[PDB]
Amino acid sequence: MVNMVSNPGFEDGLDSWQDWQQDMSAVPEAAHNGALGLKIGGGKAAGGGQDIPLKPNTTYILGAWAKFDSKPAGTFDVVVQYHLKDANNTYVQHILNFNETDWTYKQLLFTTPDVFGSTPELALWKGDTSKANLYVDDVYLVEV
Ligand SMILES: OC[C@H]1O[C@@H](O[C@H]2[C@H](O)[C@H](O)[C@H](O[C@H]3[C@H](O)[C@H](O)[C@H](O[C@H]4[C@H](O)[C@H](O)[C@H](O[C@H]5[C@H](O)[C@H](O)[C@@H](O)O[C@@H]5CO)O[C@@H]4CO)O[C@@H]3CO)O[C@@H]2CO)[C@@H](O)[C@@H](O)[C@@H]1O
Ligand SMILES: [Ca+2]
Repeated sequence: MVNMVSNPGFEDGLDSWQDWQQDMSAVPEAAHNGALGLKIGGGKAAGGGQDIPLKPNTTYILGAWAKFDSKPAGTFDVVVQYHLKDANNTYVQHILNFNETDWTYKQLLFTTPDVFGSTPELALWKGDTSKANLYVDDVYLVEV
């Protein structure tokens, strides 16, 4: 069994993760497992992610642990996103939504198309604009 996500538990800090809004830190307060987790700071929409080459016609599971440290207004989303390879490059997003203030695990299943329009991206997107900080850890993307 292989997790496609690089540094999936943030145990190597922010290695392999893009920081899009300069609002990410690998800290112990955000750890669900191991010593570190990802904190996305509250107050503005922010996130990060990584490119993950996926196999065509393949079924995957996407899962993650998350919690906000205070009640949020919006959500924190764990997303696999890519274009289909057709005349339109239709955009598809497989989305997990979190708004819980206790550590919560969520997972989904998806099957990739025969051809990709773009390289799949794993996005950790804290669209919430409340003061709440977001903790995320142990992100899984696994072929089943
Ligand atoms: O900033 C410099 C770097 O930017 C990089 O590009 C980033 C960009 O900055 C931004 O962070 C962007 O963030 C997007 C997320 O990646 C993701 O695609 C997200 O998708 C959202 C939808 O927008 C929408 O909100 C959707 O709502 C759903 C709910 O989730 C739910 O299902 C239900 O309520 O229905 C709703 C729809 O009605 O949720 C999606 C999942 O979160 O949108 C974000 C934009 O707001 O990501 C870019 C990377 O992809 C790079 O360009 C980099 O090079 C720069 O350095
Ligand atoms: Ca961890």
